[PDB]
Amino acid sequence: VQLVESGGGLIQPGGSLRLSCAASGLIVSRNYMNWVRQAPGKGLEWVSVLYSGGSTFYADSVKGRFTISRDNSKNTLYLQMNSLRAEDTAVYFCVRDLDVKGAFDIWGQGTMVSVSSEIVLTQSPGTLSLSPGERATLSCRASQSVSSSYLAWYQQKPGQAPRLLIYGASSRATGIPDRFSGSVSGTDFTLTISRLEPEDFAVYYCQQYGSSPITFGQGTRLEIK
Amino acid sequence: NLCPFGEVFNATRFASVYAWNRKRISNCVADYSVLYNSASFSTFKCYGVSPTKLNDLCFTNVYADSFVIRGDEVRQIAPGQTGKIADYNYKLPDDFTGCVIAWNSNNLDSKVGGNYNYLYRLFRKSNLKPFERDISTEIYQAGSTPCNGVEGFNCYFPLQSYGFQPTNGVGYQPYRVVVLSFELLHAPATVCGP
Ligand SMILES: *[C@@H]1O[C@H](CO)[C@@H](O[C@@H]2O[C@H](CO)[C@@H](O[C@@H]3O[C@H](CO[C@H]4O[C@H](CO)[C@@H](O)[C@H](O)[C@@H]4O)[C@@H](O)[C@H](O)[C@@H]3O)[C@H](O)[C@H]2NC(C)=O)[C@H](O)[C@H]1NC(C)=O
Repeated sequence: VQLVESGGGLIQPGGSLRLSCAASGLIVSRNYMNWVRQAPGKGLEWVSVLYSGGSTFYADSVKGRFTISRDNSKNTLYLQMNSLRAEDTAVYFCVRDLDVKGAFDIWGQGTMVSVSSEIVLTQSPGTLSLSPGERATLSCRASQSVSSSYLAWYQQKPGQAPRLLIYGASSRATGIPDRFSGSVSGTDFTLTISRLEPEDFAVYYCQQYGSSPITFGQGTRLEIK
Repeated sequence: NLCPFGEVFNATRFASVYAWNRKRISNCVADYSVLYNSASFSTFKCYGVSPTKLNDLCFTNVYADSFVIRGDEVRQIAPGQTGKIADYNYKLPDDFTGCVIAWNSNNLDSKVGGNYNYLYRLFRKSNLKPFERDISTEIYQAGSTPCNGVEGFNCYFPLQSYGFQPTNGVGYQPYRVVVLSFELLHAPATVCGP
């Protein structure tokens, strides 16, 4: 299974681009397919979704400018981007959503675009500095109540797409080691790494998908002390 | 005889939205002010009819469709809407004639640890037609490999429980919904007002 994006570029403000996402293994027309973007040095922002039955939804900031579509015969998802703004500068990821059955589990590698209300999730600390072997606790607090079925944790290493760790607040994704665990206590959603391995140093994002729009926390950078 | 709206509105258990219930009302008298006067209904939205005029006409058929959804989904039970509920569970027609009535049922339909009795359809190839009902449980093929009725990666049971919990925020709490459709055809008109 793979998603392969293309079509990004370095473009003048006001221009247009068309992003493509060629899928293999999953069928675009049968899935909740999304575009998610990440501005340089910033967090993740949901952009658009196309339902299997054809309904489309967009972030307020791109309404009337971007259009999501697909070509079933090419098993490809598209994002038409018109009237591009500096604030649209980001890496754009193609993503399949399983919602409460598995969250954002398949991500593409991303394509770079350079141009030159909602539940807020607050992550703490901004930077977490710890030694290998130690326990790490990462917090994510929502601006209003989010049921535990609709919370997920992601890990992102440099230059890579995010990777799903935990969905439904506490269900580990397939292949994730048991030293990762998720829990909810009050309005606090926590990720615990019981014994830090050197490969665990990364940026971690929480996500809620229970209220529209889908939103992400601003990220915690987990680094070596 | 009084129309049996009590059986619909005050039923102990409601249907899941994917398996939504329909009751035909006929051969009876109703006072609709009993419904529209009620401070219990957080949604009471009518299309093509005014609720204060429903008492003025004998109808040929009244249908009462009822089910439970999340509070944040009640907005999808309206003409012209889209989303998981409108698209794959219960679809009103674009020019619906009737009323949509809803109320919070947290005290009845939530359970400690989650109520798994109420389900919705998460996956469906295409949108429902208006008033269509899909109660199938065929494993849903999201990939290129056939599922052959076995769940796995890219092969999903298409329904999902809401898991209503009493401490959820109100947008995540269960709401009971009754959709009243009003028809007048060239037929006996047996559903009357006072
Ligand atoms: C399902 O069971 C419910 C519980 O019994 C039924 O609710 C009752 O319905 C009757 C008939 O309409 C009401 O009695 C009338 O009350 C009005 C005054 O209404 C005002 O107060 C109610 C609250 O009691 C409020 O919701 C309204 O906004 C009004 O401000 C009088 O004018 C009548 O003479 C008569 O006494 C009951 O008050 C009401 N009970 C409750 C707790 O709401 C309901 O009708 C049943 N549903 C069906 C379809 O049969």
